[PDB]
Amino acid sequence: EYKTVIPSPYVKCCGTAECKDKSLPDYSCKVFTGVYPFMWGGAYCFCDA
Amino acid sequence: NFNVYKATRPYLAHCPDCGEGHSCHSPIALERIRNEATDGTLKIQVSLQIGIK
Amino acid sequence: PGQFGDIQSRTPESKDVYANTQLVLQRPAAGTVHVPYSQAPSGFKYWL
Amino acid sequence: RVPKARNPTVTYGKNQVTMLLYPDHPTLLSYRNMGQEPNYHEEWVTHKKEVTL
Amino acid sequence: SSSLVSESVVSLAAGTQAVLRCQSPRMVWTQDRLHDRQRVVHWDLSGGPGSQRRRLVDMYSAGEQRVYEPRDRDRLLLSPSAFHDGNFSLLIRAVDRGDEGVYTCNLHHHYCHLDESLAVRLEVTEDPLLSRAYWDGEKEVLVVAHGAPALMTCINRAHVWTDRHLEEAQQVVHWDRQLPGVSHDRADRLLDLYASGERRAYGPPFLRDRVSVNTNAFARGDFSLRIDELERADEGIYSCHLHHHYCGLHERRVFHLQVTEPAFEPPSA
Amino acid sequence: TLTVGFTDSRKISHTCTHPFHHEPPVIGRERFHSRPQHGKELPCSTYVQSTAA
Amino acid sequence: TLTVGFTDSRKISHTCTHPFHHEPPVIGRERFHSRPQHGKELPCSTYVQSTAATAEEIEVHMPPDTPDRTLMTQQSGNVKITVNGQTVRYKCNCGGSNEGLTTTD
Ligand SMILES: *[C@@H]1O[C@H](CO)[C@@H](O)[C@H](O)[C@H]1NC(C)=O
Repeated sequence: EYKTVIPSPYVKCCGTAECKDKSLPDYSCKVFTGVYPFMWGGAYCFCDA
Repeated sequence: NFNVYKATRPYLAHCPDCGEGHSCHSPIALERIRNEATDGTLKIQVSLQIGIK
Repeated sequence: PGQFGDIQSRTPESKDVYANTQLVLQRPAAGTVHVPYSQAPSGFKYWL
Repeated sequence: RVPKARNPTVTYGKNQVTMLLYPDHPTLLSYRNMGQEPNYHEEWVTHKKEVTL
Repeated sequence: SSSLVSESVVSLAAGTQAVLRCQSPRMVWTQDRLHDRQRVVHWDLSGGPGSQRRRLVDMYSAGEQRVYEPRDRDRLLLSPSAFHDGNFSLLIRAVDRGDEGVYTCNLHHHYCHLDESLAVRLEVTEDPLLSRAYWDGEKEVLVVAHGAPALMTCINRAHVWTDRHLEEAQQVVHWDRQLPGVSHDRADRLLDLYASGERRAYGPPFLRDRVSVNTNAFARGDFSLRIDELERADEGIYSCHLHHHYCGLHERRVFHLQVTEPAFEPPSA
Repeated sequence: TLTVGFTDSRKISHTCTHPFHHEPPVIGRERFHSRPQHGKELPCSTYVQSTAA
Repeated sequence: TLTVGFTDSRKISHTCTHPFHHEPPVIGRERFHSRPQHGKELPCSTYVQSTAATAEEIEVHMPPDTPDRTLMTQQSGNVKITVNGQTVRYKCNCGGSNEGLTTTD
């Protein structure tokens, strides 16, 4: 049986994140723009887009 | 005496149903569930912790 | 992917391993912090 | 809300496809042409089947 | 009867893309009904300007009060059904000398993000004949004999705080256009933005192709319209209307869109 | 079925039943069971908690 | 599908559910229900209740930030920052210290 290790997502608020090329099996990285994440008290990031 | 929880808290999360259909932020949002034991024992990673006061 | 042998190791304690499990990440939903992913289910667990 | 579904695996061939498909609950499948006839078919599926088209 | 938020005139050049700004942190909401009906009561204790405030007790809507001091448990009590009639009064079973100071009753609604508070100063005497309740001009002051109970009244019977349907379901943002020379009320509906996410556009294809709002508009509380390839039919008086009929929020922003002044424009207000 | 029930002031559990073939309909083309996290958005019809009808 | 529930000390019950297709794997050659008093003995895999377990590890590290808007009231056109005995970072775009991290009011 395999195990899908997914760590905590890197939310870069007011900036653009960059993927680092590692040597891991089925290593997958993707930067999604325009995220507006919500926590208990509203948006976690100060910037809107 | 099994004091392996010196740096712990409950780690509240966002469950897709708190009851009543729609989703909520719950203390018991289960994050991982493994069932590879062939005798049907479900092993559930729950967001909170037990036992330690 | 999705077939018997998607993950192969040489010995029960081999630290390196070969894997072809077809991980494809999708764009997360509006205002929710989570990592949605699409995955071919375990070839071993369904194979049985 | 409604679920999405797991994108399936595809194997190819000369003038044909073979689609290996993975469900989790009873799900639907449909296929058609784009010509003067639709030549329509559809199918309920429940287990890890592969189909040829 | 809608309150104005802010008024501006916007002049931009023909051939450019218009951005009609409409932003509000108080219109933020998401598709889910995640604890929308959540209010909180909390009583705070202070002792003048040169001491640090301490939260004493809090309580969620439809829930039970939480006390922070183990001695004060079963001693500081709110009515468990406080939220049904808006009777948020606090009954303290027995007062002592250490309880002297100003107590503030705070109501907060997390959906409208409203907070309302009033203060009452409690002073504990030893003689019962000095005990009185008076209004000093801006807050109630309660003089209480030692060991007697004190009912500090905090009553706010506004519809947002009482236990009633309390489900919105229909906040709507309207984008309106008042054409040059054309009077108001017979204005063409341009955009309807429903809290559920649905938008409704009206008019011929020449108008519908150019009017859009970002898909997370109400999620971020930013309803700015981006209109590509500005035509003369876009000039006019635009109005963004946020309507929360339940919370009594009815606000609009009005925009006089003129086409002139490419880089020389004075941004009004 | 459908069974309603309550307990008396004089500690008597009243329970009234009725036949009612309850099958909530599908939405889209996937016979699912509960709301997942990831999923599309399709229009359905619900009730509300209001009384002023 | 699966559900966990518990009731607070403020006596509020909470149920988080999850769509999961629990299906028992078959053992042997009889799709039985509950094991009888008279059985044949077949090996199988279960969980044991060992507390101090070796080599199954999770990474414990620091939390992210805790945003909240309820801790801000209007002190006659001002922003009062109640902290409730913690550390909070504020941010805006008006006059004064438009960003910064305070510790008390
Ligand atoms: C508020 O509740 C208390 C009991 O908790 C009661 O004594 C009091 O009369 C109530 N207030 C009013 C205005 O009835």
